[PDB]
Amino acid sequence: SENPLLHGIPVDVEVPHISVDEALANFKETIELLLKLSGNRKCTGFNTRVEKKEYSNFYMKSKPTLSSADFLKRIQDKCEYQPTVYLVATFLIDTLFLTRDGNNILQLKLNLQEKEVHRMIIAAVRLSTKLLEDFVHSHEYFSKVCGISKRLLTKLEVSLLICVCNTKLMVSNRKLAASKLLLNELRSFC
Amino acid sequence: SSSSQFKQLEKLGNGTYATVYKGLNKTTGVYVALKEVKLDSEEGTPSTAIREISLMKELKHENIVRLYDVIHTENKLTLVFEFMDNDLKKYMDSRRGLELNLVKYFQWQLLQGLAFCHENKILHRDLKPQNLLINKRGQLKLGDFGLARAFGIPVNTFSSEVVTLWYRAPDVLMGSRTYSTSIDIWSCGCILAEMITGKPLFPGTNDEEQLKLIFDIMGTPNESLWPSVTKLPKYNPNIQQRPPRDLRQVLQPHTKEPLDGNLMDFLHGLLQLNPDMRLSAKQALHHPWFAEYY
Repeated sequence: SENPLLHGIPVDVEVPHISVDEALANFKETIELLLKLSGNRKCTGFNTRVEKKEYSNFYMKSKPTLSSADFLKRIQDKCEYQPTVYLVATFLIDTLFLTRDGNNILQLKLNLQEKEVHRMIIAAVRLSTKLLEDFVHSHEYFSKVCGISKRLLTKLEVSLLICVCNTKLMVSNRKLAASKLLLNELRSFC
Repeated sequence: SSSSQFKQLEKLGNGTYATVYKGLNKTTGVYVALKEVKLDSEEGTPSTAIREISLMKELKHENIVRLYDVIHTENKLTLVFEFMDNDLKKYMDSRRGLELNLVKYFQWQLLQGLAFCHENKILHRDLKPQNLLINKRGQLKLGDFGLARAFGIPVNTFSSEVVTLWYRAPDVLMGSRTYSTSIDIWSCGCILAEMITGKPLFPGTNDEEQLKLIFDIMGTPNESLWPSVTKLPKYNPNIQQRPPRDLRQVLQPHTKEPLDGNLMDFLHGLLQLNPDMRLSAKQALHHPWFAEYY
């Protein structure tokens, strides 16, 4: 069976004709809504301690030099990715934080905090490029763009990977579509 | 999913971005294959591991190896796969051309697995005998999806350097960055030939020698049968033409087994130079050579 987040999405849906700027905006707005949802709920959290330990890698003690929006601008200015990269990035955060219950109702799986956002963006973008492109930026280049050490970058890739690999992750047109459709659904409740 | 859940046994095989060990689930006592991927803090997570893992929950099929779990330890991800006794390359080395009833049965299963991938819009891109796993019961399953890639998706980059050279399609060798399912079908043709004779059909040592060997047997690209060939960067209209060779006369010397018209037809369906003319995996499954299985 499909990723429950796809329930209702036509199997023959077409790749969204979405622009880099819109892709980037949907990514940011998904994060903002997850943050909103996380303040209401006390979540059931992870199935294992393993996942909890990986997830703690996202917590950043200090306030980032750049806001989420500006950080995303810096990444795109330096990397020049296709919109597909951010759509997949958005779906990765979608599948980490959201599921649907027995009645196809969207549910928050985990609490997102603001101190987790900066490192989450780094991981989701990096993992996304590796799922999508035959050639990606060097580990050195990407690290410098994100202003972190190569060691941290590796740690973040693996943390997100461990955290989502229990869900259905296969890149497909319906997952590309879902990134925008889930944002619309969340948008409608907030 | 704890590290201590699996006992590590003997090494099975080695690749660039992974070493495979035999393993044992300590609770069930059931064998597994432990694919250990080195994690270098300064180099990042290999793309091959990430892609393979991304398929683990979705590409479930009788002819695709199952990936059960992913375990992170210091400098290492272990991918826990179902255990398979052998791979085609070793099963053959273990003998070299296979009897035709086995050849057909292995080809059937390879194409069943592949049809399921293509139905999911996933290209394997490294089909070769080593990546075809076999067990005692004669089950064959596609393995090693490290190079696999979704098609129909807006990409910025392309590697015409995919697929092990011997199994790489001529349109790809000629610089095509727009192949889809046809890339795997070419490989399937080369595998079929290799099962029949026991020898790689086109054992190139480099890109140029690979095409030379392909054209020697299949003939040079004919622009009338393949107009789009002019769009490939490394296509050369000024090479001397060569007609195709008789495929049977090429193969027959290497096996005591009679190669019939149904089998040779099938093979010609997989090994067309023009990628557009290759059989789809679904078409191939319903070719007359597979008649008996219905």
